[PDB]
Amino acid sequence: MQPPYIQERLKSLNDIETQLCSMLQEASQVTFIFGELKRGNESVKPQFENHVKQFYERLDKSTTQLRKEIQLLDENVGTNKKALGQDTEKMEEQLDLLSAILDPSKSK
Amino acid sequence: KVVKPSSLNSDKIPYVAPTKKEYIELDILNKGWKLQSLNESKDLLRASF
Repeated sequence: MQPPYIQERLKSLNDIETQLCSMLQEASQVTFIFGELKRGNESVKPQFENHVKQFYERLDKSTTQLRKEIQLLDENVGTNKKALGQDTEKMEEQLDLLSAILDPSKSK
Repeated sequence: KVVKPSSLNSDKIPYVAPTKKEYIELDILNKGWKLQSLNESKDLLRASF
């Protein structure tokens, strides 16, 4: 499996696009609510401020976190290799098989 | 081929005397079509989203 650092990096990226999807959804609801606000019912007027504020705060911190990720790219620089040992490990397992062949009491 | 072209010549006609009659209705009905455009704007944006 990959080293953990890459794991939380990909988790943060996934959070980033989920936040973008949430921003698009909230844009959909604010566009929806503005229609009836133009229609002329004032009951949903208080919800408009909350929706706008949450939309803007969702737009800002997502870009901020993505900026942090791109910054991490800046200092992460400088921080078949398996083949060099690959034959060796193959060697090992083959002899292990011979051991299983060599002992008739373990072939069950 | 239809005709030798000299067709359009400049001419003068006076502007019609204004009143309350037609501008207020023109602008409120423009308000109407733009409220329409807002409605289809919201609908198209909702469908796209």
